[PDB]
Amino acid sequence: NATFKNKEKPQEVRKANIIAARSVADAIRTSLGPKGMDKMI
Amino acid sequence: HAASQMAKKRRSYRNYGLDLIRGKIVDEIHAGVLEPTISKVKSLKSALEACVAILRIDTMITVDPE
Ligand SMILES: Nc1ncnc2c1ncn2[C@@H]1O[C@H](COP(=O)(O)OP(=O)(O)O)[C@@H](O)[C@H]1O
Repeated sequence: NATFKNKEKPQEVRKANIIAARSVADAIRTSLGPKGMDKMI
Repeated sequence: HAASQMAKKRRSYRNYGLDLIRGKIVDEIHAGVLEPTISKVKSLKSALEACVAILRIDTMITVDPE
């Protein structure tokens, strides 16, 4: 078709946030449950 | 010991330690090699308390200092 373009695109900022954010709940995943292991900081 | 704990019966004789000065197995209770129970009882219960808190370590995040 031929209608509204969205010249703008910081679409990427969202996926970027999600990925740079999901990487957090990653380091954690390992410590869930009676088989979860502790972290040493 | 592996044997002694076979009727542990005959004349059970653990307390058999090492006599490194000579290089042979002797009865340490006789020989005079005594150590308080309270030591090897805490020396053990303790050393594991460490090993475990470390056995659980799977990721070591080291923050940058100042
Ligand atoms: N006996 C068990 N068998 C299977 N799951 C269990 C058992 N006991 C507790 N869990 C699970 O351990 C999960 C995660 O606990 P934990 O790692 O301590 O994180 P949190 O408790 O903070 O969610 C709990 O959501 C629970 O479902």
